[PDB]
Amino acid sequence: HMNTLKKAFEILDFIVKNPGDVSVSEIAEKFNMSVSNAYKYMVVLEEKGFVLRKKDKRYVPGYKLIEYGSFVLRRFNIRDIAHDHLVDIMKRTGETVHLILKDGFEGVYIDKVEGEQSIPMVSRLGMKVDLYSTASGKSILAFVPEKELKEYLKIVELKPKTPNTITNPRVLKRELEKIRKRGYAVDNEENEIGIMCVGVPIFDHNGYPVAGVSISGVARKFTEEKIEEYSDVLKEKAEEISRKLGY
Amino acid sequence: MNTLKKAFEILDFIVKNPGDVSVSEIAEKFNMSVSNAYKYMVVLEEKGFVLRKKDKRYVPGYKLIEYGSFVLRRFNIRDIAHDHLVDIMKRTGETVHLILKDGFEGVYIDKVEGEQSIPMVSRLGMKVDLYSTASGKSILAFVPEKELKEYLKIVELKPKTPNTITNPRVLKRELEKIRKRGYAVDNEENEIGIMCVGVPIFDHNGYPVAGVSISGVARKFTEEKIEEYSDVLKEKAEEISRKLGY
Amino acid sequence: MNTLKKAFEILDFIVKNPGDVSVSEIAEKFNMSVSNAYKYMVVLEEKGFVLRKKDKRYVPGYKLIEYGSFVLRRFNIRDIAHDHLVDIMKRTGETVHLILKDGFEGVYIDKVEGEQSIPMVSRLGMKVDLYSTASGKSILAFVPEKELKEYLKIVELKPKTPNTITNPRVLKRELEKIRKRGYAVDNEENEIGIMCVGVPIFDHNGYPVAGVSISGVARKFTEEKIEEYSDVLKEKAEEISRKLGY
Amino acid sequence: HMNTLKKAFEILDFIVKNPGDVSVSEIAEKFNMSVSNAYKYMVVLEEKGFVLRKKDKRYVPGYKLIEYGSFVLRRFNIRDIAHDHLVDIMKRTGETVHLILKDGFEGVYIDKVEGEQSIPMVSRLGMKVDLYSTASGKSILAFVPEKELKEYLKIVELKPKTPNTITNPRVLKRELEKIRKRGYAVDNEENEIGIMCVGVPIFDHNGYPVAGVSISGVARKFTEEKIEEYSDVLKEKAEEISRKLGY
Ligand SMILES: [Zn+2]
Ligand SMILES: [Zn+2]
Ligand SMILES: [Zn+2]
Ligand SMILES: [Zn+2]
Repeated sequence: HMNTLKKAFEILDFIVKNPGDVSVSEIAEKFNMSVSNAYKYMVVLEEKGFVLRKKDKRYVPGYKLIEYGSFVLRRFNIRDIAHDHLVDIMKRTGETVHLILKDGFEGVYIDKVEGEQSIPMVSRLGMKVDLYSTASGKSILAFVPEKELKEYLKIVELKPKTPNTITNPRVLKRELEKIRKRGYAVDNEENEIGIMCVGVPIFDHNGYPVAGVSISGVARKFTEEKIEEYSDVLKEKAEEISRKLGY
Repeated sequence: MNTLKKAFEILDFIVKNPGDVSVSEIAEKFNMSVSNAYKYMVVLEEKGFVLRKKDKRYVPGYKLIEYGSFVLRRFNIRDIAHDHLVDIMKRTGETVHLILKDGFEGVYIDKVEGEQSIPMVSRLGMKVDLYSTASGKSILAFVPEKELKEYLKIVELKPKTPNTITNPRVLKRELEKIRKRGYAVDNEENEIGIMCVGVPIFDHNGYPVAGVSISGVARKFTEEKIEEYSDVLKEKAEEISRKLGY
Repeated sequence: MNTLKKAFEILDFIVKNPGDVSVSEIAEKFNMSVSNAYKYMVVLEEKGFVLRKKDKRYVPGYKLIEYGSFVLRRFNIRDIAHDHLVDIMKRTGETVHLILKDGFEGVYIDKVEGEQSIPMVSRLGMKVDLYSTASGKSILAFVPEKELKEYLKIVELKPKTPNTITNPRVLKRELEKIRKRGYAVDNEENEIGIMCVGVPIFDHNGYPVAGVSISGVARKFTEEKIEEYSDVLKEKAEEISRKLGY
Repeated sequence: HMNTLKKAFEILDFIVKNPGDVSVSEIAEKFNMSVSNAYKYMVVLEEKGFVLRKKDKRYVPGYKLIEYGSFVLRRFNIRDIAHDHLVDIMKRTGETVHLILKDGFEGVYIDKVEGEQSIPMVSRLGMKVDLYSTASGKSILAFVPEKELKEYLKIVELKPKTPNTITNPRVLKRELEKIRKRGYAVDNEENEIGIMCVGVPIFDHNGYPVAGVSISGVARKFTEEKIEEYSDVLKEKAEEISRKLGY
């Protein structure tokens, strides 16, 4: 029965993703329960700061979650070591910049600087990224010790998200080497259609690929020269950041 | 049924713990069987609020960032502060503004003016010079050392009025004064004939995300009105900032 | 106790009457004794909602202007429309914006984006090019003849995108199309990779005070999605405009 | 008893001048009456559009009053005949512009174009103006047939609003003539301290002073040359507008 816990986290997950607000009455009707017991969950969520109650007694998300996110981001020294180089990359390219943290066979958005114009990409901090269909991703898969690598191609599926999503490990391997060659990667609409990217890795103590920095924007912009320009500023900050990581 | 308590309580410990913790350690610390703690832990890991490392110890999960940013992105200080603003207008009768910080500029996110107050040209979604205003200067006074140093290194301090501070060094002094004063005053620095008293609104990290202020005809702003005015501002400003997690 | 009815009813007649009226005429028309009508009239004149001319005939009072402007000045279309906006987002899952007209520019007064929608750089209190957007073009389509002629005579139609209309004559055509179409569509005219469908919000005088729109990745905007999308917009737009007295 | 009418107009006057909103409960407590009878007034006010009821059942002013004001303003042809010249005067001076309608021994603000900066003046449409302590006012009192004039000085008090508010009819008369001379007036902080103005009249069919147009701003700006400049653009539009009034 103790999995009441589940119910709690379902109600909360709902208020966070809910556009606007919600009344005690509405949550009850939502999760088959009396207004009385809804108050059981809502009063604790409110007291803990996960939710804010309006003068009209309707509910809105609180600040707690915001504080929690910062605490977790606060655990990645790289974030503070890079943030400004990212803001600079955005001011010198005008393009959105991403920084993905390497976590196993997945990546996580740990920082993002929006560009001058909105781009048809759905990314946000905390979100996860496929290390194969993305530039900063392959850029990372192009330096993981061969051993670890070999296993990735062995485990991770390659469900093609777009007609350009590489689904063959022999091509992906060669692809990765090309990246080792140039020293960066390119996402020719392999992750999201309409969007292309350029990425470079970030090494740590023992030169392991612990991060990925990339420039993202609409396909139109990424020309041969543009690419050369982006990967240029990218590698420049990469090297500087990597240094801080004791490399 | 208030296990909801231990749940968020265990979640709070993990998020605020720099290192990690094992299920048994959570059990010992929060006084419960290893089987019950595995329950809180099985669900928190389930919803992604927690991550279990190879060595089995737990650390906070990525979902907290996902939720954090998603919430911050749609948080509305205006919907939260408005009534306080209206209130500020009931105890002073002078128009009131709320300014949001947008880098090195401020945005007017709300304004409560009374029938008796001065009609102002300022309107929602209008830029605010951070250096020539009380709310803006209040925001500057608390900005992080490095950022303020930067502000002064890039922003042009135009002479819009005879009183406008135009010397970065003279301004930094003003801020250090405001910083210690607790509030700022616009002595016809933004506009001629108009004065303002402004305080900052802090977020949970203590960052000056915005400022509230009172604007009126210069004359009305006497040493005693200002002290009177400011006090009202902070009072309502603490409430707002507290609701932001401060 | 519903004499409150005849009162505003008599007030309504006077305000909407181009000429004047005497107490006896109000009595005859609204079926009452000359003494009772003098009562409604004594109070309306009292509160200044009515003025008695030298020839004794009555005409509307200056207070109606005083109240009118005081109310207009603080009317908040955003507080009025917001929930509708949230609603627009529940039936389309695509971010939604509300744009206020500020002369020849538009101001973003609100935006409801969903977890599934495209993260947009646009934010409250940000300028909107009226010629390169769906909400903005919707506002143009209904602007008063003389004003639009003027708009085209002073505004620079920059080529921000390959699709942006830059020919005043070509634009006026688009508007006449939108005017008759009932809504507007931003075919990657504002930004590349993004499309929008937008309708106007009218005030009581039929003036396009603002516009609501749906924004999403260009691809998603198919002939059927657009028709689907627009319909939702007007539905919610009529409600808003109706609450503005339209 | 029928003066329930009074109560109605007191409640309404209150919601209009009330910052924020009000609940049925609050109005009742405000005007000593049961929530039940408050609904009597609030339901009609709502049905007539004078008030708007929120989802939270709290009340906010409606659009009706806005519509009513326009209808009354709609009765002064001069308004539409001048409005643009006013917008032009503001764009060519950067100063706030006013247009007061002559109504007996008082004036009424019938149009106003705000300037680039907020000025310490409290003016709004519909408001009334003393025809003696204001520029557009004296500018009008400088052309009213002497007969009518003589009576004004005879009736209207001159309660000095500021150390510069003329309280002597002999000085006011001479003052007025100076105005007839120059062809315009000047408010050296005679109406409001901190504020100075420059005004010119607007004549009708039989050349009667039916209106007043003026430029308003902080005292600092009104220099000998500035004044000359303002009264220049002022008289220019005046003449043009007056023409339309069949003059
Ligand atoms: Zn990428
Ligand atoms: Zn200020
Ligand atoms: Zn658009
Ligand atoms: Zn004046």
